[PDB]
Amino acid sequence: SNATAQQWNKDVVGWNLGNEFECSAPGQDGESMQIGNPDGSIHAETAWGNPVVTKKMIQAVKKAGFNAIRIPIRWQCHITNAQAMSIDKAWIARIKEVVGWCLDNGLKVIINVHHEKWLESRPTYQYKEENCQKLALLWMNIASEFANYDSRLAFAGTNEVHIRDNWGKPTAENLEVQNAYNQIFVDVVRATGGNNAKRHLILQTYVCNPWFGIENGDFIIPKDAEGNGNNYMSVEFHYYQPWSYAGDCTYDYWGDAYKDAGKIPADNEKTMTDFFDKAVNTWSNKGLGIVIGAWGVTDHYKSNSEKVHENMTYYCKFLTTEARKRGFSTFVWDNNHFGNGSEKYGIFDRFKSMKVNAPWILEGIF
Ligand SMILES: OC[C@H]1O[C@@H](O[C@H]2[C@H](O)[C@@H](O)[C@H](O[C@H]3[C@H](O)[C@@H](O)[C@H](O)O[C@@H]3CO)O[C@@H]2CO)[C@H](O)[C@@H](O)[C@@H]1O
Ligand SMILES: OC[C@H]1O[C@@H](O[C@H]2[C@H](O)[C@@H](O)[C@H](O[C@H]3[C@H](O)[C@@H](O)[C@H](O)O[C@@H]3CO)O[C@@H]2CO)[C@H](O)[C@@H](O)[C@@H]1O
Repeated sequence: SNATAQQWNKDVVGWNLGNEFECSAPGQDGESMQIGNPDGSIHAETAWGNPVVTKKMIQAVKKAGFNAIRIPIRWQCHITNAQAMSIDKAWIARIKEVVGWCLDNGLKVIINVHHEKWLESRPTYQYKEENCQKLALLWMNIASEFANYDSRLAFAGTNEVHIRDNWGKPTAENLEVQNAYNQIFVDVVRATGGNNAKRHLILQTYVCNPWFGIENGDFIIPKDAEGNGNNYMSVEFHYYQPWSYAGDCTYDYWGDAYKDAGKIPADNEKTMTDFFDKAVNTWSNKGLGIVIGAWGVTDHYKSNSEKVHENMTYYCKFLTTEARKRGFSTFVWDNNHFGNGSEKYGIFDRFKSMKVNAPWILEGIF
């Protein structure tokens, strides 16, 4: 009925329904900050080249072993009225259909506000008043539409807030605005009462980089509703680390265990568990949940695919299990892209009956 953040997160190893409901409107620039409802936008789940989601696809993520699905959702091209941030009824009905598929199959769900560029790209004093008013109206409508779902459904308020093409440390200005987003989100969802009084709410660090929130109280823990304390909130970050493995393909190998295979980044097993410990001390020990809302290693190999895919299996095992035994939930990124380079995070092929074209990832977890 009312699970706490830490209860909800416990043993949750999940999966992202990536590049589906967070696509920009058909034929629109993904960086665009425009709010409206272009014709055809109801079909935007195919705009980036992935299929219409079906029940069978959800069921295959279950059967693989996962127990939660995070659903990224863009809202800005589904707004019937930009002043009030009203949401296209058919878009809501479509989201509920997919959420219902997950819940009917014993999956926990995260729904969020993802690639919402009028919010993510303008964390500045100039746009604060407008972004805050619009975030409130948007979440007022989302929270009210999903008020009657039980606690298996959590809300994450935003995704990666940052100035465009800028992945560095926020300014004081950027931090002030983005922390204000998290507070507004909490206030608005709690003010709809009902099952939202104690629904698991997920808050983000700046650009979902843990290092931009873990120091100096950079990340501000919001004031929740009276008596809730911190027990019904989590801190979310994304953990594509070290970015040299996993991200930009500088190294093909990771860990002291695989030093004999090739060259490895300085960040090893210890730098990871050190960090996880530091997130326990900063946040968990205060009663907050910890959600790793995105992680993964992009499929990339110079020479010896076997040896690289084995090290990837060990990376996936080490990350999931070390997170799990500290009470974190994990959600692996999947964009349904396969190959050898950047942004090759596909696990299942969504065009071929959900066939597992990356068994080495699924060997790492599970
Ligand atoms: O190929 C189809 C479209 O791809 C777009 O890039 C997306 C990537 O495919 C997707 O893997 C990436 O996922 C992000 C995720 O959204 C973010 O929250 C997380 O923290 O990191 C992941 C890895 O970067 O999202 C991007 C969208 O920004 C192209 O931008 C698009 O042109 C193309 O049609
Ligand atoms: O939308 C794709 C864009 O991706 C950019 O790469 C950034 C990643 O999206 C982001 O996840 C990563 O965050 C790293 C951080 O850089 C690193 O210091 C730390 O160790 O881990 C963080 C999370 O794992 O940052 C990179 C950029 O530094 C591309 O740079 C961009 O071209 C592309 O459009």
